[PDB]
Amino acid sequence: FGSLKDEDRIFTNLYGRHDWRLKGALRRGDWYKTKEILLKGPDWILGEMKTSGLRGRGGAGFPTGLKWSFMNKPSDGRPKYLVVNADEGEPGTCKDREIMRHDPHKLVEGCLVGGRAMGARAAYIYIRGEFYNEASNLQVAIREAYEAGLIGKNACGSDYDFDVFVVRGAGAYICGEETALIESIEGKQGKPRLKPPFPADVGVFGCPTTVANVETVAVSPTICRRGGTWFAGFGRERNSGTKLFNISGHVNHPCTVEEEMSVPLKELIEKHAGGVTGGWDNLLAVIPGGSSTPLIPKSVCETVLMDFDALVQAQTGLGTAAVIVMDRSTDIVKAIARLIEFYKHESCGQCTPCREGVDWMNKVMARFVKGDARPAEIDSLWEISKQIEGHTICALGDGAAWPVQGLIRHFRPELEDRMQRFAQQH
Amino acid sequence: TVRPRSDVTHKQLSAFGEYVAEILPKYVQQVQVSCLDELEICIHPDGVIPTLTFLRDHTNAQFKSLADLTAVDVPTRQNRFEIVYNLL
Amino acid sequence: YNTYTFLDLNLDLSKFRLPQPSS
Amino acid sequence: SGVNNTKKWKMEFDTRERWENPLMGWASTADPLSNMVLTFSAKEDAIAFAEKNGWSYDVEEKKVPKPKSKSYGANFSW
Amino acid sequence: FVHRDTPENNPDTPFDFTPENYKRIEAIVKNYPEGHQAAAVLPVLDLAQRQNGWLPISAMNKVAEVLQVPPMRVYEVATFYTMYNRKPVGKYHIQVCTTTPCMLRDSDSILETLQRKLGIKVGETTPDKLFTLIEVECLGACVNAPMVQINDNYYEDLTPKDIEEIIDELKAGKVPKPGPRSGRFCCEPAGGLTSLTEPPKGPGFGVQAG
Amino acid sequence: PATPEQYVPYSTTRKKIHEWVPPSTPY
Amino acid sequence: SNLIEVFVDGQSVMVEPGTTVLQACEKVGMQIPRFCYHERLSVAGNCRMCLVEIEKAPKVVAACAMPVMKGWNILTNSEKSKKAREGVMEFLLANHPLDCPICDQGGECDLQDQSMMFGSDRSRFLEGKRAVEDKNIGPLVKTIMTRCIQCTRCIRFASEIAGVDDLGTTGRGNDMQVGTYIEKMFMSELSGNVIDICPVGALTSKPYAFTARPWETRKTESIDVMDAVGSNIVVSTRTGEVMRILPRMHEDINEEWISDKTR
Amino acid sequence: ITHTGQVYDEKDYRRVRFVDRQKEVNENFAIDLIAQQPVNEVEHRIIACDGGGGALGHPKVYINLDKETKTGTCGYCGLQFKQ
Amino acid sequence: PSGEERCIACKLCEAICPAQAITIEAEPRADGSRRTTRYDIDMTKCIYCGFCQEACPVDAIVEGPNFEFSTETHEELLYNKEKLLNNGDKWEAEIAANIQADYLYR
Ligand SMILES: Cc1cc2nc3c(=O)[nH]c(=O)nc-3n(C[C@H](O)[C@H](O)[C@H](O)COP(=O)(O)O)c2cc1C
Ligand code: SF4
Ligand code: SF4
Ligand code: SF4
Ligand code: SF4
Ligand code: FES
Ligand code: FES
Ligand SMILES: [Zn+2]
Repeated sequence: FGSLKDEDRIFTNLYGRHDWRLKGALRRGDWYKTKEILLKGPDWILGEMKTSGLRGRGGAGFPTGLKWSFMNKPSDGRPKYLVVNADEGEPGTCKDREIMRHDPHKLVEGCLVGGRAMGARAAYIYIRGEFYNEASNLQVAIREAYEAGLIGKNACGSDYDFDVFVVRGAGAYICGEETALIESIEGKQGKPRLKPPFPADVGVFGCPTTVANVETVAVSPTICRRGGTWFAGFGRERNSGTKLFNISGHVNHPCTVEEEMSVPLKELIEKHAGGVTGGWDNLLAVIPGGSSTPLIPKSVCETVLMDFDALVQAQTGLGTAAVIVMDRSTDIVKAIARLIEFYKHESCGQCTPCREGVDWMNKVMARFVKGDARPAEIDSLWEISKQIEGHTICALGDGAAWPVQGLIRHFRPELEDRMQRFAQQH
Repeated sequence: TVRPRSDVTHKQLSAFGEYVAEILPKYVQQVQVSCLDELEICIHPDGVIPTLTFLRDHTNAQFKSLADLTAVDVPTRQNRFEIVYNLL
Repeated sequence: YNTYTFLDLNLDLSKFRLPQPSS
Repeated sequence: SGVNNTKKWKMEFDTRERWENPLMGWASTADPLSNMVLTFSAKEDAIAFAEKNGWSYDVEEKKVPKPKSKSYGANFSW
Repeated sequence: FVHRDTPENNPDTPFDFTPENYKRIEAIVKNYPEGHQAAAVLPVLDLAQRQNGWLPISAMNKVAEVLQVPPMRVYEVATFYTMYNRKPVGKYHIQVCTTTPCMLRDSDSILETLQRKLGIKVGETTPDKLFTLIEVECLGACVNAPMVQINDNYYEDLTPKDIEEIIDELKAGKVPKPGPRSGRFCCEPAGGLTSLTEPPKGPGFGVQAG
Repeated sequence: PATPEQYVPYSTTRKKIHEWVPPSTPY
Repeated sequence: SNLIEVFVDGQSVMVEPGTTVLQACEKVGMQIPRFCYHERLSVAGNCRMCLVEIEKAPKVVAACAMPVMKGWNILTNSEKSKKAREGVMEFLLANHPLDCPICDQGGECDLQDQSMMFGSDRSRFLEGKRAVEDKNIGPLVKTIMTRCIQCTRCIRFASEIAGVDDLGTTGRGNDMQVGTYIEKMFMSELSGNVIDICPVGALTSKPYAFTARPWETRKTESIDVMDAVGSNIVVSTRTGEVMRILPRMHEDINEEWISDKTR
Repeated sequence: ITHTGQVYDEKDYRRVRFVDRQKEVNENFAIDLIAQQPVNEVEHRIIACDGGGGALGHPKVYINLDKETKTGTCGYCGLQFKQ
Repeated sequence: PSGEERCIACKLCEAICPAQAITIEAEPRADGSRRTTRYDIDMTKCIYCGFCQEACPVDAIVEGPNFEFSTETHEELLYNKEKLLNNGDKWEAEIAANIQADYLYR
């Protein structure tokens, strides 16, 4: 439900206030049962996540255990690998920036705890190129850990071998995709591959590979070291566990709090963070999972709590759980319009739907903000939207269509008036 | 842009096609009502005078006028020419 | 921080890294 | 890349003189059977027609592409 | 996306990794599996950018040589990513985040202030070559929606006057306290932490026999 | 708001072929 | 017998494991409309003009890259797989420059046909088109690349048949331009094949620029005499002078390709 | 000689045609008339060229006057546009 | 108006001309542009059906309002590109009025 206890808050060093470095980490006791866990077995680790029923902490939601289970199949003579994507291009995902800037070890032991679960030879962490600062913090942390012998061959005084590496991103949101990151590592252009060859079977350097949101890798060790069931209790049904929530825009105290999942949307701005700037009635709309997920208008805001099942009932996605809030002084139409501008400046262009479709919606959306376009065009953008939604090679085209669909779904009268406003002044 | 059609005809004529096929089993090789709602009784060449006489002089099927007689030539078919008699 | 510090950390963690497989 | 024009057997005749009309520079010809491309549906039915009409034939066997195995992942190996 | 050879930006310019740089080069490679030096392109191309911001056609060709890859390969990587600059950026490249999260926090409000202070249009270098302003997209520090990235400095919660203090510090002197401004630090509920105030539970706590 | 100017056709085509011009001096 | 059984609108054909959904339709005889998929070129999935709907399945799959599985019935003429083509063709055409009476791949266009058979009667793009900058790739290939549908066939051929990796994609977004970043001519034998392999008329042949138009060309099948491989070729003659020689497929000798010399 | 050559060689017997007659030859060569036209300066990177008309001119194509190095020429009007 | 021939040698007007009357062999005109070197009607084969004026995407070939052009000989009816272009350099004051008069209905 809500009011996650500090005693249950995984990322204790959030907000810093501790030594993100190892000695702070030791007081955190992050490396407490690592040898034991690995000793227990890879099968024991996946039992822990299956019991946890953790969902993907990245924009896509899938059982974390089943995804890791897939490349637990016997090696075919190719080294298995771990890829941690610290890229978070999605607006409002400062969620991950926290775990690299702070509590970097949380992720380092997440990597080896996760590594033996998939039997990965090594893990590469792709941080956003922008986070040069963040990249500096982690390898200082990674360097500490090996010096200790926590990672490396015979890591944590155990038979198992692991090596952790950090890879420089280069300002691309699409590099965040499950497969495209792999291609970026491989050194080719960051263009996603098709799903038929699933990442596990075909991978980074053509070997089995797996990709996890940094939050997903980070919570593993604590979910196993601590009781996974313990975590499970926090979640709701399929939904489970605490996921960091970032609230940004039109709220009195924008902040990232790792409060519990399944939180009433009205409650998290009202109780933690900062109540919606201007009052809870000054809420034109809420973007729950970030730019990719459709915004939900106030009417439904207070009604649904934050969890992926509840949101999909609501037609929106928990995604990165980045809450972007809009007051009534905003231009709903120009707000979403810049997100389509966010996607035309960013989609790879590999696939026909997304390439021309996202540019086509950008042109129509800019006209919509001006009000130059006629009212009949508004549903035509509906139809352009679903052509892009099911036909794209990756999910970004999936993502571009949803905000457009949300604007037409709940704010169709406002766009018509902008249509009307321009027609009147001629 | 989809023809205004009557299904009554397809059925009525289909039924006549079975009638003609039953009345003349010896000469008719295939009867089919096309989707243009027209009927085509394909007869063995020997049935040319029998089949047309039955249609010209039968109370339940009087086909008094010969609209036209023409011969499509499909060179592939062994019997190239396909004489076609349209009756009203 | 400086432009070359991130890569110098990599320069440093080379030894830390054990050997890499070859295809 | 349309394969709908490579499915029916054609019987075309030899290419004789195509010359130039002195007055306007157009292409002129005296081969009455020049624009002739009969279309059959099988080798058997074309040889039959040519033999039927007394022409000489030069049958050329069909050349369907063989099956070439294609896989997306293959280009990701190393 | 076409490199029309120009005297300044052309193959003529000689590029070569400093003895120190070449060292760095190797470090990167080994990170990748053997015989996969190809992957080194992005990280290496980055060090060519570290060496020189311009990174001219000559520099890319050099990268291809070092990693043994086909030049076109490197050219494709450089063009795809915004991080690499194929033109001479200014000494201080100021990038203002203008995605919707920041906009709603008047990120644009920052823009107008910076254009006037730099006294220049958005997208080009100052005559002084001192600063270069560009309207970059989300930088991943949405919590502090007002935000500008100055050569990694990554400042935040910036207000016209805040940027004012910052731009003056860059123009005279250096290292202008890069980071948030209001003192909200990184993602602190401004009013109060509201959480994590309780002391760390300590190692072992909650193990619950896993 | 007999005549000499009679249209006469051409072959406006640029002659579409070129014959070898034999060598000018013998061998 | 590792044949696996899969249904093409019911014909229930049996195919080797690992055949693509597009390939399964071919043996029944159906043709998936396709761009960016060439039989002897790697599958890329760029166009996604081949989206089909396997049965009782949530979304449309790419017939060029999806390995057909056991007992999936492909529905190639469903109400969905036509909205998956009526809506893609909307996009390819949206940024396309209307100069079909300039594009000498007039009747030789795999993009007007598929528009003219599987695409849409009208246009809804009431906005502004894009334009790219014509560059010089050589004296044999005229790249009026504002025509390009970014299908990456050229990039692959240049890299998988001819080993000349000079061509490549540059830039992201709608701005992706498929060409040679620096202006270096595409000099190699096997060069002219790009013309034949680009279904769009973006880059076409410069000598045969505007001498003819394909419906007129009478096509006589003959043999290559310039080189001893004896590559099969089709000589396209109009009113009695040869206008172009393009390859005709011989599995064993020239499988759809001919030399720069003999063209 | 027509704008496209065609001039008969003195020996050509194909010259009798014009005896007691003459030769229909247009004096207004479009190679030059189009050169006697001002390069259309523009502000935008890309420009249209409906052929100076909507439905009375030529199909509408957008030309990329992006390089001053080259004045885009609509393939239909032969009009050069000066960025 | 500028003076540039409108015909860009599409061959969209002999592919429809049912009387098979038109031969428009073309080249690049040495400006880099695209124009005819050849154009033709045999006016003793044409049927005045106007399938060439409605197919032309540029309004180059039209079918003017002349009907007093009888000839004492057969050769004066095989029009060339220069008896059609100066012909069109004659009636353009009289054609365009009728095009502008009927363009909407077409
Ligand atoms: C355009 C695009 C951008 C993405 N960016 C990110 C990202 O920045 N971080 C991330 O964790 N996942 C991102 N994803 C989702 C990944 O494809 C993948 O599903 C996810 O990283 C898996 O993490 P999880 O399984 O631990 O949730 C992105 C997906 C798309 C289509
Ligand atoms: S390619 Fe040439 S022909 Fe095919 S559509 Fe585009 S323009 Fe018309
Ligand atoms: S050029 Fe022809 S082939 Fe190369 S991409 Fe553009 S269209 Fe596809
Ligand atoms: S006349 Fe009109 S149609 Fe005939 S070629 Fe010239 S332009 Fe194309
Ligand atoms: S009018 Fe004369 S020329 Fe124009 S199409 Fe009909 S017949 Fe051919
Ligand atoms: S939008 Fe500027 S911080 Fe993400
Ligand atoms: S043809 Fe299937 S992906 Fe383009
Ligand atoms: Zn024009």
